[PDB]
Amino acid sequence: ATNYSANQYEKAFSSKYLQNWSPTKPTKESISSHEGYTQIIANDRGHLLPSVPRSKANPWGSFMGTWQMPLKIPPARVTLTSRTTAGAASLTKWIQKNPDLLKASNGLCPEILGKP
Amino acid sequence: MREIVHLQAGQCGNQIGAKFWEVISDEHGIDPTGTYHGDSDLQLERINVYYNEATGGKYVPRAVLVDLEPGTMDSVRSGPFGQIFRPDNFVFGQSGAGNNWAKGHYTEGAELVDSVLDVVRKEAESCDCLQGFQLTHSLGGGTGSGMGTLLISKIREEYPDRIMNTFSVVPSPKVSDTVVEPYNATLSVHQLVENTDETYCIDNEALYDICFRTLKLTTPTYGDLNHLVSATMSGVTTCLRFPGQLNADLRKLAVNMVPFPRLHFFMPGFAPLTSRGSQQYRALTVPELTQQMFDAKNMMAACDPRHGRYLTVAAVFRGRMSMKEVDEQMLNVQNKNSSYFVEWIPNNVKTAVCDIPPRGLKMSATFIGNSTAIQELFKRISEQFTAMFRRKAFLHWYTGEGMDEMEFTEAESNMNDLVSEYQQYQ
Amino acid sequence: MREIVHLQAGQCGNQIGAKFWEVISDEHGIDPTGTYHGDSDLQLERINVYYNEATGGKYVPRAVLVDLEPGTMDSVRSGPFGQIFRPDNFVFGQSGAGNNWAKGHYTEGAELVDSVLDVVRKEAESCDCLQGFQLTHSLGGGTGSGMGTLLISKIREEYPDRIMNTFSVVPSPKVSDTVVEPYNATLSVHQLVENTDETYCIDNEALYDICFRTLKLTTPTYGDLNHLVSATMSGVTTCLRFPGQLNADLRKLAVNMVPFPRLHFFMPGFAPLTSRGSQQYRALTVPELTQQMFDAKNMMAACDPRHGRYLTVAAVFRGRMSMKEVDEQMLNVQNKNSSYFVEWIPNNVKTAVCDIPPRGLKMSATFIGNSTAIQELFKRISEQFTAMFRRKAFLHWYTGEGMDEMEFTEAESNMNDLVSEYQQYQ
Amino acid sequence: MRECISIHVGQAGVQIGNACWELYCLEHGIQPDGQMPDDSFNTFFSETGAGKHVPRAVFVDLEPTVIDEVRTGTYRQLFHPEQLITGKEDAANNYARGHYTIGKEIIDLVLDRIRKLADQCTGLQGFLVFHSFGGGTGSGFTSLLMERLSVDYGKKSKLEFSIYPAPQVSTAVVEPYNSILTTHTTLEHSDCAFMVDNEAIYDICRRNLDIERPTYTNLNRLIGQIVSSITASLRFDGALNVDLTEFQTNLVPYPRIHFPLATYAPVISAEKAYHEQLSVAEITNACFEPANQMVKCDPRHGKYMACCLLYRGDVVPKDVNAAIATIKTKRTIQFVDWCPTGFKVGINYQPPTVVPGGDLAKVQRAVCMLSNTTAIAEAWARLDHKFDLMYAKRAFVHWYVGEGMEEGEFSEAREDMAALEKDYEEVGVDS
Amino acid sequence: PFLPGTSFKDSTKTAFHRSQTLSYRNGYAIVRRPTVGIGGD
Amino acid sequence: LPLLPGNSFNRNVGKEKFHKSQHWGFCNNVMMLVSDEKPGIGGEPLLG
Ligand SMILES: Nc1nc2c(ncn2[C@@H]2O[C@H](COP(=O)(O)OP(=O)(O)OP(=O)(O)O)[C@@H](O)[C@H]2O)c(=O)[nH]1
Ligand SMILES: Nc1nc2c(ncn2[C@@H]2O[C@H](COP(=O)(O)OP(=O)(O)O)[C@@H](O)[C@H]2O)c(=O)[nH]1
Ligand SMILES: Nc1nc2c(ncn2[C@@H]2O[C@H](COP(=O)(O)OP(=O)(O)O)[C@@H](O)[C@H]2O)c(=O)[nH]1
Ligand SMILES: [Mg+2]
Repeated sequence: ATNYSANQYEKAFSSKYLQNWSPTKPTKESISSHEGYTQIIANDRGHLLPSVPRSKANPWGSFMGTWQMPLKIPPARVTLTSRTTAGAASLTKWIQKNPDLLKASNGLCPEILGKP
Repeated sequence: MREIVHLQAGQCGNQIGAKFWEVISDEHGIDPTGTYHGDSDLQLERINVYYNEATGGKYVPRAVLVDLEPGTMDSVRSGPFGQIFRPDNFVFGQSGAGNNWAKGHYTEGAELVDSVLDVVRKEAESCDCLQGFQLTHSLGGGTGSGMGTLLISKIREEYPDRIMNTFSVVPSPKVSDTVVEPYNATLSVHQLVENTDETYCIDNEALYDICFRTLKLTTPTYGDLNHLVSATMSGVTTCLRFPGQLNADLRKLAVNMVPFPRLHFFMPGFAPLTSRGSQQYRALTVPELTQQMFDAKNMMAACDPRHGRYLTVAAVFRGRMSMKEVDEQMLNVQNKNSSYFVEWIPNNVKTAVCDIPPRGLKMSATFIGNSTAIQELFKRISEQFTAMFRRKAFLHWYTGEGMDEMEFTEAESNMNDLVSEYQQYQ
Repeated sequence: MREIVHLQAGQCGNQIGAKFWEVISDEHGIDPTGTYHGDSDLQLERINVYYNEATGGKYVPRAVLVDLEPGTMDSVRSGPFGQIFRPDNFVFGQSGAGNNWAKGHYTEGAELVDSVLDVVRKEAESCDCLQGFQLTHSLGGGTGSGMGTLLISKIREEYPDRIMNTFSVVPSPKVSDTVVEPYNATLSVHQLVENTDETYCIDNEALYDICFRTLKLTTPTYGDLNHLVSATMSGVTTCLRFPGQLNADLRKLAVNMVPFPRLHFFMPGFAPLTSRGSQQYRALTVPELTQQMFDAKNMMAACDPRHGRYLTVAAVFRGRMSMKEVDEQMLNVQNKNSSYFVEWIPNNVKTAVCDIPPRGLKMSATFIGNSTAIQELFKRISEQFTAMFRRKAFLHWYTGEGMDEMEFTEAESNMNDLVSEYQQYQ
Repeated sequence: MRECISIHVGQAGVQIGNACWELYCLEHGIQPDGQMPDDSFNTFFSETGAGKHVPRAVFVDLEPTVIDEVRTGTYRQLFHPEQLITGKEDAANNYARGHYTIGKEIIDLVLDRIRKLADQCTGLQGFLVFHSFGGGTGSGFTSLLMERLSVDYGKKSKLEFSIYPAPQVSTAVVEPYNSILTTHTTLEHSDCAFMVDNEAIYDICRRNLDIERPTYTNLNRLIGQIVSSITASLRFDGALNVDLTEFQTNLVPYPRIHFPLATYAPVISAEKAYHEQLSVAEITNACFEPANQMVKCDPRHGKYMACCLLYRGDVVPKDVNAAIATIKTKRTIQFVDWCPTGFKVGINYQPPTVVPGGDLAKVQRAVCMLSNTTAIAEAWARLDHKFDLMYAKRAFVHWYVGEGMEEGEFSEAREDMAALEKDYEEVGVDS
Repeated sequence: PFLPGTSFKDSTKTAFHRSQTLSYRNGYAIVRRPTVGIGGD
Repeated sequence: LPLLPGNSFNRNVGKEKFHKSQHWGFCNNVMMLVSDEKPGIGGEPLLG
């Protein structure tokens, strides 16, 4: 679920160092310190209690298959440096048009950098 | 005169104890038969620390081996040095644990400790003045950490005024050999807080990283990992068996580190580990040996000392050399890192020297260090123990074995207070 | 006894460092295996400046090798003198910069600076009295200029009261290797003016002029180009390693050589460079050395000092050498050249003499020159930088790494302020 | 450890790869069985410990009749069996067939295999994709290939080698329809895309190599020599190295400008190679000659806006600088005003190798030029003309609409590169 | 001697293959001892 | 090679038949070594 840094051998256990060239799951750099025991929030079988807040996402996952991705996939390298104020607006609108691809488990996450 | 009774526990303890008894047999000159074939008289000066006397000049180790399954004891006996151990010292069981800490501590473990205490007491009463005990086990299992803390509890009542050292294999952040390893670790650390004199934390990340970054071995076997631990745990107690300029008993290394009874978790390290093909380039002098001690890459625990403050440091040396060349280096590391050494006490490095080096080597040292970076290991276990205990995951393997849920709330509340108490001394 | 730690960065920095360590080892009589095979005693009096001891009388260079692409790494290791470097000093990543200063300074070089700063600290704290650092790099690339300036800015913060020399290969006037070279060179000179004590400008076109006209070679490979600059580097610090009649180390020169902290851009030159045919027609004598030294052909940068004024002049002589002719000749050139020298500083020339000449050579000299004529190097790449920057071209490879567009405007505004203060000190 | 994954999509990509991998085996000393009779092969071959070498390339196509020659030919043992991906029915010179219907059942298996080669690699420089614009698989399935590869891999280099449609001669009717709609996908999902066309290589082989009738066998050898010249800096020791990331940065100044031209020099027969010397100056003016262009367009109408030179063999850096200083003084060669230093050079030591049955000669030195011009704007005014001239009456559009795409994409793809045509003159006008 | 003009050797070589003595294994940068030179020599 | 850390090699580079003897077991509800005559790993004798 959550990766934890070794804090001195973290360079030896990164993604590209372990030969994985796709984008990465995040790593927890800092650790919060608790205090006292923890309250119990679930049933014996694993059901959540009626009083605890519940997320509204899909309980199975957010993987998006071949036949479910958008037909016009936005690119992963987006720089609005030398473009006009209408062309860059069209590209960022094309980026914004499909929220399903951005928050998916695969999740092409563009990095919009610069100004037109 | 002063004898050390060795204890093993679990699969990890048996394979780390068979390697340790092989190394110090070669250090003292003992053949696999059990006789003596050595070179110098001074190896017979203090040989009763780890060996007994038998008829016909045979030396048997003073160790006990416990497990729930004889599968590891079959491999130990069939190994290279398995014929030296006493056949009565093996105490095995009929049913396994399953990395279930509840099984090893409550259900099956109650019927085996009364047989183990019958054997360790026979090895302890023979000594005229026993020095202390040792325990090598792992916290990721149901035998070494489940049943092994019953031996922690029961021996302490019988022998209160003795020093007890544990070489505990703490769970790893990224290996994760067991799904329920934060459940076993949290309950085992809660026992080790108030019922243990000294604790040495060993992590498998640091054992893999040392053997690749420094020793440059392509294929490290667990036998090689045990060799690094065995060289460390034999260099800690080297002053009891060889005479030097400034000796250090295990009690000496306990007085000058822990300032409070709740702070005894250490970070080991071994200095002269040099690369396989780079001994032509290295120069073997104690300033080069000192900077390899204090390097954060040489630590045997996955916790960076730079995130915290050095509380106290021990440095036991080995080899014939000069004294001001050692004391100057201890002064130099303190007066350059004023931000990593704690301010409310000076002089926080204890040094000692032994004369006889290890075989085939000139100089050696062993680093032991009390740091505030141990709170990082505990708070990483706490967040994994909390995240799995919120959703009642795997509780039917514990509640069905006869323990209340309040004990789970006790162990984290003891350990959260221990984390908070480490923080206020930083 | 005052050690200098060598730094190499980039493909060009490693190809210039390999020949530099070949000419020093030949000077001190160090064979490629690592031992010492010489005939004199003065070679081992001061050898710790660049070399560290090892077991069995082996000597290892005090150098680090940094490159994002390990392609040049393998060529250095497989060369004639590739087994003398320490195998742990090689620092390398997985992906290159690709002629991009943004990637080499912010994105690709950011996760390698921490790994190489460990090795820099290891070599620097092992010195009893560290004289300073020395860096070989080129502004032509992305890792020589990208993280080369990153290593400079971290070293200056860690060791402020030290000396640091940079031998930078600034871009060529006529034919440049990189299209994005004005972007890489303007953004690196701005990082150099506030963070460097002495800087030397080496031009490949000037090196082409030496091998074609002065030396009369037909096949000037990069090994022959790198031999000329390696002779200059050894000749600058010859008073540290070899005793002389008037000694002058790096701090001795730079005090006499830098009048204001923004005036540290020098131009080197080697005196005894003759062709094969011309050797039979020429006698080596002190006026011959000082005549070829001040010649604008011989100087190793693409700026003509006839168009400017000599601000300060340094000369370092070698060999068993007289003193009256040394003082007489560098006085006569000052009196004859009334206009090429500034008038508000009297006796612009600084003199140093070493006793031990290079092997096979009777006499030698080295020239260090500060002139107003070096500002035409800055003006040439500033107008090319502004020519590319107006049309907002080629910099979507720069602002796509997080860098803002205001960095280029402040880099040029610093650089136009730098050329404007060369003019009013002319 | 500087490894590149080759993608050969389409009949053109497979037939290019047959000559390309034949060249690589002789270059490193590999028999067709895959074994030996140095580790320079490590960028293309993976060492199986039994002594076998396996290429890190995939051969993907939609018809079985082009790859079944590979499975039975003389290189039947070198290639991995599972690296030759074969469909059932071809796209049949269609974009919508190769994009929406037939390209989607194989994109699972292709990205499965590419993931396995990416796991094997210890340092990845980029992907080389070979396709042709006028085909069906090269038009359709490659558009999905670049779009999916951007999702799986973020910023990895995507070098592309394309068979551009020739101006006057072509082998298809709906070829302009296929070639408009591939630009729109490849503007944003491709890093660099070299172009060659079959007509210009026909003129080179006719005039230079004294051979009247070439086939696809001896045009693929010329293309293989260009790919070998690019990669030779990664493989062999050189006095000045160039990586795949370098000329990606050095040839693309703007996000819509990623169309450089590839030319090779010298390329001569063995009878004339006896009689002509080949100096560095004599080979650096041949690539600048408009008659030796491998794309049918005259760069004298346009202006050079970036350049890249790759040298092989016995070459001296001093004579390189004298040659470039000479070509900068010609008034026929015109550069843009915002690029004063418009060159990038690379030097490698090993001379080019010769293959048996080849048409080229054994030459000590050669050059490969990657030049980016402005003269492509006439090559897209013509190609927009013939797309328009058959789109006015809405011909062949029932074939595209009926496979899964609506009519609006045709207006989108025409409008996008019409704005790009106004973009090329906007860059081309000097200040 | 060791001079720029004088230092030259005949290049009797045909193969210029480059070895890979620096690489990565698992997550670590390994420095292999050079068992061969340039071009399989 | 005097048993230094790192100066050791495996003994199982090409060995097969990695069996293991059941040296330890129960006989009449007491803990004993059931048989002294059991082979080491693959059938080899145990050091005499
Ligand atoms: N240079 C070169 N071009 C080729 C070669 N083979 C095919 N082509 C090009 O490919 C185009 C025709 O498309 P193909 O590649 O044959 O077919 P496809 O891409 O698989 O698409 P489909 O026809 O639907 O199967 C022609 O216009 C040629 O220019 C070749 O061997 N060399
Ligand atoms: N350092 C080291 N760790 C070991 C060795 N053998 C096992 N371990 C560790 O012990 C853990 C599993 O212990 P386990 O066999 O369940 O212990 P037991 O149940 O008490 O017998 C794993 O996480 C291993 O990392 C060894 O020889 N050396
Ligand atoms: N004098 C000299 N210059 C060199 C040498 N090697 C490369 N260069 C110069 O370095 C520039 C390119 O540097 P580059 O390799 O891209 O630097 P890097 O990418 O940071 O490693 C070119 O202009 C070359 O003229 C050499 O051996 N000697
Ligand atoms: Mg097809």
